[PDB]
Amino acid sequence: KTFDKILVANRGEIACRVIRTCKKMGIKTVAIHSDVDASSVHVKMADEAVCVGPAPTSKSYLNMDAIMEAIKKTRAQAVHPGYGFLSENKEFARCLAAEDVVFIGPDTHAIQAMGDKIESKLLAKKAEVNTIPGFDGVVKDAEEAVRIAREIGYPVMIKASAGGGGKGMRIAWDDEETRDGFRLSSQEAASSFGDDRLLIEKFIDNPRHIEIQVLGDKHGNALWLNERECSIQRRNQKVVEEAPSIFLDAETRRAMGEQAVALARAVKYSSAGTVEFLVDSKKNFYFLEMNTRLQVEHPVTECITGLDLVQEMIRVAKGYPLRHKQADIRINGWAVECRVYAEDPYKSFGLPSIGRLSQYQEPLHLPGVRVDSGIQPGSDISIYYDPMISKLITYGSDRTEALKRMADALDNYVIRGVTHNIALLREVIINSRFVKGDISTKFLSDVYPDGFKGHMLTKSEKNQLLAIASSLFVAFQLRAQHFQENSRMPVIKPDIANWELSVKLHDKVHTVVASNNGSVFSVEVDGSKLNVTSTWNLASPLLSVSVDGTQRTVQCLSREAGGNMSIQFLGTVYKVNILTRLAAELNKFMLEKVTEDTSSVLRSPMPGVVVAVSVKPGDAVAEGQEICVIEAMKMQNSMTAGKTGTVKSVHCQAGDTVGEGDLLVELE
Amino acid sequence: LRNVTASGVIPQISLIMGPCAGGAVYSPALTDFTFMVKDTSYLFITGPDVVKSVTNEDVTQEELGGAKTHTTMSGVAHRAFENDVDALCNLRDFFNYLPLSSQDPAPVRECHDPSDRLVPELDTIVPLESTKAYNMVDIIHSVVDEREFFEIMPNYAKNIIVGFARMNGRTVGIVGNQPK
Repeated sequence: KTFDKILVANRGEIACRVIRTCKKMGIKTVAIHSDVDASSVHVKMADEAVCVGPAPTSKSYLNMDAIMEAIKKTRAQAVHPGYGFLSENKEFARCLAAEDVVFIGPDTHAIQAMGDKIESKLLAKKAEVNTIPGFDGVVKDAEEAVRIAREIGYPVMIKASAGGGGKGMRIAWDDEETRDGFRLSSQEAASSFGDDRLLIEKFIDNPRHIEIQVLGDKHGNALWLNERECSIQRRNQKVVEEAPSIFLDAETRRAMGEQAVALARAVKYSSAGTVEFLVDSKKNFYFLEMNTRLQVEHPVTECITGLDLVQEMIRVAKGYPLRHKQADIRINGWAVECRVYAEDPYKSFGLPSIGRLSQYQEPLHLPGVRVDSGIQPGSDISIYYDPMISKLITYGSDRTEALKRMADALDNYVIRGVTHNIALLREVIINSRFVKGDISTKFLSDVYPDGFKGHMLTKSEKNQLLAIASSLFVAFQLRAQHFQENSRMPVIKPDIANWELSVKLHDKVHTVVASNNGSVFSVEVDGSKLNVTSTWNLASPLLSVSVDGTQRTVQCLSREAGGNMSIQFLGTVYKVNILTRLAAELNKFMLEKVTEDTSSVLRSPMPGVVVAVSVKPGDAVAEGQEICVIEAMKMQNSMTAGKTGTVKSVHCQAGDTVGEGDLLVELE
Repeated sequence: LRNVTASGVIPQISLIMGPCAGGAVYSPALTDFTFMVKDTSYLFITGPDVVKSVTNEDVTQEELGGAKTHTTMSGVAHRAFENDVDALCNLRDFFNYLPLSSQDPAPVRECHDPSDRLVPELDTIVPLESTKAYNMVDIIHSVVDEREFFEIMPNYAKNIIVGFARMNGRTVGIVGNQPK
C-alpha cells in the first residue's frame, strides 16, 4: 500500500504536521532533533528519534552526513524535509538518492531548472504565461525613451542598465516625464558610479501578491488549486494570508490556474509547489516566480479545497497518480490564516524576543478554528531558530464569518512568557481597508508610517474598558473578604454600598462609581451607565464578561496592590491604575521622584572567570539575550541583556578574571 | 516587655515610615516582620554626627541607616516599598495571609484555582546539565494559587527564597534554594 517508515528532516509544527498525517496513514515516523530540541513536541509525537547535533542548525539540521547516518540507522524508506533546511539542497538529494531512499519533494532537475532567473523567465515564455517585454538595448537619445515605450506599453520605468538603490530610477506614465526622467538620469548618473546607460521596462501600480498552488503527478498530470492572497507582510515575510482572494472571478481563476499548470508540465514538476503572480489595479496578471517546496501557506488552502497536502505528497512519492480531477476542486467557504511570532511588533515591526513559556492555551473550543503549533508549555524560544509560535487558521462560510471567528480566536489565545504579535494581527484583520479588500503588498507601510502603536480606543470602547477594569478591581476586593468562619473571632463583612474609584489610564483620570448586585456590577463611568455581568472566576486566564449586551473577552495579565492592573483588551495591553477615592486624594502628596534606567550597563553579578562572550561591537542584542558566561564554583552563570540595542564595546574578554560589579559589556 | 510577651501569641508587624533613633530601633527587632519605605525611612541607633565624632569615617544619612542598606546588606528589613501609599496598600494584602492569633489555624480563603490541575510547565525547567543554573522562582509561581507569591527580602541572601503564598485557599510558607 504505502511506506512503512518515513523520516522527517525538520523541526517544529511542520514536523508535527507530517507525524499526524503518517499516524493517520499508519506509517511510523522518525524525527531528528538537536540537543536543545530533545524535548520539543515533534520529538515526543514521533515514534523514533535520533539526535543529530548541537543547538546551531548548521550542525544539526543542515548536517546532511549525520542525517544520512540517522536515515540508514533507523532503516527509513522515504525522507520528507518539509521546507526551509534541506528542501532545495541538491547535494543532499543527490547523496540521498544514491542510497535508494525515496525523497519526498522536488527532484534535482526541478531545483536546478528554477535555479536562476534566466531559466525561470525562459520557462514563462515557453509555457506562454506573460513576462512583459522590455527594451533589449540601451536608450541613448532623448526621443528613444518615449518612442520605445509607445511601441510596448504605457506605464514605463526608467532604470540603470546595472545597479540599484535608486541609481537614476524614476517612474513615468506619459511621454513628458518619460523624456524628462531619461535625460536627467543620463546626464547625472555618470557622477555616481560612472555609468549613464539607461534601460526601460514596464511596471505595475499598487501590486497584490497572489499565489496559485499546483500538485504535480509523476504520470504527467497536474492540477491547480485555489489561489492565495498574500499581501500583508513585513520584512519580506508574510504574516496574514487569505485563500479565496477577492481579486479573481471564476474566469480569471481558470485562466491563471491553467498557466500555473503550463509551467509545471513543461519542467515535469511532479511534486507540489507554488507559482507566484503579481496583479495590478486593472486585473492584469504577470508571472513572478515558481517555487518548489511545500509552502508555509499551505494550511489555508486546505480548509476550502478539502484536501490533505502531506497525505497526497506521500502517495505521489510512492508512485500513485493524483486521486482527484480538476472538476472536483472548488471553494467550499473562506479561510484566513495568521502567523504568530515571538516578536515585539513595536520595534520596527517584529523584533525577536527571547524566552520561556509559562502559560499557553490554544483556542480550540471555538467553532471553525484550527491551530497548528509545534510548541507545548515549557518550551523555550531562542535565537537559533525563526521565532515561530503557531499558525492560527480560521474558516467559515463567508468572508465576514471567517474574519469574526478569527477575531474571537485571537482574543482567546493565551501566550505568556514571551512577547508576541497578537495586537498587530488583531488590529489588521479589523481594518476597514482589509475588510473591504483594498490591500496592497505595501499595506502596512502606509497604515503605520511611524511604526505600530497599538489599538486606538473610541469613546464607547474606553467606557467598556473602564467598566470592566473597575468591576474586576472590586471583584478582587470582595473575594478578599470571604473567609472560613472562625468560631473564636467572628468576621463582619464591611457594609460598602458604593465603590468610588479613581481610574487612571494613559494621561487622564476618570471618575468611576461601582456597586455590586450579585453577578452584575452597575458602573457609572463619568456619567455613562454600564452594566457588567459575569461569573467573575478570578483564576481563569480568560475572563468572559458582558457589557450592556456586548460580549467581551479580557485577560488580566498582572495585578498589584498599588492599583496597577494590566488588562489585554482587543489584543492590546492597557495599563490601568485603580485607586480608591481616598488613596487618590492622598497620593497627590507623594514626591514624583525620577529614577535612572540602568539597563544598558552590563556588570558581572558574581566573581569568576569569563568563558564566553557571544558578542563583538555592532552585534544586535535582544532582551534576555545571553551576552557573557561566567563560571565559578562548578556552575555556568549566564549574564543576559536587559535592553534591546547593539553592543558599543566589549570590556571584558573570554579568559579574563572579573570581580563583583566589574563592567563586562556596554550596550547602546 | 509587651513585645516579648506577645511573641508566639499574636503576630507583630512593624512598618517604618520615617526616621528612627535611640531605643525605638529595638521594637522592630522584637516584632516578626519589619518593612520600610524607600528613601524616606531610616533606622539607626546614633546619627552621623556621633559616628564622625567617635571614628574618623565620613557617612551620610542614607548610607548609615537607609532603607536600601537594611534590605540589601544588613538583613534587618524584610522589604522596602516605594512610598507611603503603596506601602500601606501592600501591607493590607500582606495582613490577609496571617492568622489573628497562634490559637487559630492558618487562614483559609475562597479560592477559584482548581486544586487538581496539572502544571506541564514544570517538567522541563530543571536542566539535565549539572552546571546549568535555572530560576527557582518559575517553579514557585507555577505551583501557588493564581500565581501570586509574596517574596520576603528579595534583595538580601538571594541564594535562598522565602515567602508567603496560598494553596487551595490556605496560607502556606515557602522556602527554597535559588541555584541562580
